[PDB]
Amino acid sequence: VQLVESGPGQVKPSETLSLTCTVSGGSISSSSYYWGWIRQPPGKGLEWIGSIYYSGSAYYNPSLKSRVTISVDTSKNQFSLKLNSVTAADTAVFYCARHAAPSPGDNWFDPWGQGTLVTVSSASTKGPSVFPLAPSSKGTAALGCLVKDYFPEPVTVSWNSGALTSGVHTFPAVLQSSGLYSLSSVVTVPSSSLGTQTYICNVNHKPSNTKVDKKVEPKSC
Amino acid sequence: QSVLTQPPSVSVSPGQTARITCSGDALSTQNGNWYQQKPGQAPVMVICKDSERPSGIPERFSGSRSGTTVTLTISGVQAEDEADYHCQSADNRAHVVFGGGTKLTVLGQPKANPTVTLFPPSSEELQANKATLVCLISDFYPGAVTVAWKADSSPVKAGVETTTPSKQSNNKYAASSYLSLTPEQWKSHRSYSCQVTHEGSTVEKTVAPT
Amino acid sequence: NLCPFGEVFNATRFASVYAWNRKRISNCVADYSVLYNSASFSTFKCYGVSPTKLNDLCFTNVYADSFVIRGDEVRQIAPGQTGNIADYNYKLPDDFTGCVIAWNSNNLDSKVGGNYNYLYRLFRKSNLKPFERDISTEIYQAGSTPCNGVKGFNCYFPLQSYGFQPTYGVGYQPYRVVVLSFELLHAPATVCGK
Repeated sequence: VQLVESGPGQVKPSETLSLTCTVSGGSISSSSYYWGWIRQPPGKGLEWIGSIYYSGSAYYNPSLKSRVTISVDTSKNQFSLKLNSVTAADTAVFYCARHAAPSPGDNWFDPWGQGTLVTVSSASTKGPSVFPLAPSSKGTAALGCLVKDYFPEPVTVSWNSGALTSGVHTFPAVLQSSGLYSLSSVVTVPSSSLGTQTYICNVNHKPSNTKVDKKVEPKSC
Repeated sequence: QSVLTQPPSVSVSPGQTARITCSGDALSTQNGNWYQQKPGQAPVMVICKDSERPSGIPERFSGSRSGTTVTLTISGVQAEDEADYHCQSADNRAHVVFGGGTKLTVLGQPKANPTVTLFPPSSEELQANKATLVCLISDFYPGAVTVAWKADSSPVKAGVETTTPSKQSNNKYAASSYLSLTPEQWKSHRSYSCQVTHEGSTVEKTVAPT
Repeated sequence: NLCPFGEVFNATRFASVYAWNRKRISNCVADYSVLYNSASFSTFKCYGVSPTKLNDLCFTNVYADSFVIRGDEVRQIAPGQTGNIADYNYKLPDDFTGCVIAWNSNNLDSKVGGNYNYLYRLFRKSNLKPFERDISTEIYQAGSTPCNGVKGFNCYFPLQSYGFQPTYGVGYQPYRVVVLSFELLHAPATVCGK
């Protein structure tokens, strides 16, 4: 038995998200199995959405109950999913699995589907704001640059025009609920060089022709 | 309503036996089910009816039940196993729920504690009427961390965005967590704290508006 | 005129087994041809009287008891049985004279997500006596512990829900049971078969 997801991969905020799962290894019209939807945000835990039966009745999460509804189609051997008023906390990969309920507490998902990623973002192309992360006044110290509110991936960061490579760590980016990414890059240097060496981060965002060179100096209290 | 609780990280050396627990008031009237999920892959069912093996599951996996706590036991843990493992159940009101997820790591390289750096909002960001706290976590092995935010000494939950642990150059892992504040909230409390927990250990950094 | 068997067998909703219904049938002509001649009945066992012989006897009162249990519990609706249903919800006498009829009602009594309307008495101190109906909802006490209607320790709710769902095994699916009791009382013959 195989389950395949179908639907648009982008949904703007506060909209209805439609997804249709198509199975091809048995029959949805069987009187022994449910058909559910499960999601998980990137790098988060799993969350069951709702399970539907070949009739029509279904049950959903308490949280996602008002803005959720599930349909089925035995003729096309497929069930669908509708999520009204989609905020950006809904950015997740949506799986459709097969649900078995033998006794009163026995409830598992036997074969899963590979799942589609739908990313909710009114995120138009946007250049990043670059802010210095000054080294703290309190043998080594860390300084960096905050690369904030850009879309889409990616951005490149170098230090002193690539002349400084030792001690540099550019972290992977977060996906905020604004639909915009944010990323940080830091370089660890000896504390004795904070007053004798210049540190400048070079941020490139090709989709927006953005290029910012931001000098990082210790913060003045 | 209920919540299934399981630890986020378990480390074992090759050949040893890993044990993942999952508990909740739900597990009274409820069974448990175990799924293994590899990176970029659909979850795979491993345990039926708390303690049973399907066909494609090798005998090295075993499940046990103890009151309000079920235990997934993998014997002879090999490299073929490293993944995220999930428990699941479904109460009287028909509420089908998952746990948070446990990342198994086969300790090849020794356990590495995370190095935590916490940045305050720059003076420039404040002048744009925004405030972002930057907490950066790196050089930890296994690659599973949990991050708690604090205002003075009170938990903060809104406006928290955290990356997944990602493998970096030296086969350790890295991650980052961001707190978005208004400059009023930043200047209201005396300090904010970033609390990183890695395998029972906890590292905390703190910054103040000066 | 005829006896209203249709009102019991073709009723849109049955009672929970702990509060099983009883329909008293009197002053009418009954036909037990149609009953044994259906094919939707998965259990049809008669005790003390043949089902084809009922069209020839006269009884004073015919009692029709109806309720809902799951499939595995159908075996307990018989004389001299034990179990949660036979001891705490519906007990038949050891010399029971009548027929027991049951059919799979999964199409009617189970809901997606669980039909929690059908209940059964899980706890009781002593066994029900024949044809006893306990509808109490008092909090069962096992000992002597303060609680005050709060489901705590040694203070739990005596009834329990089936939660019939359609994907259940037939042993846990709802079964509608009609118990026909033939009371040949010493009196004027009110219910004869024809």
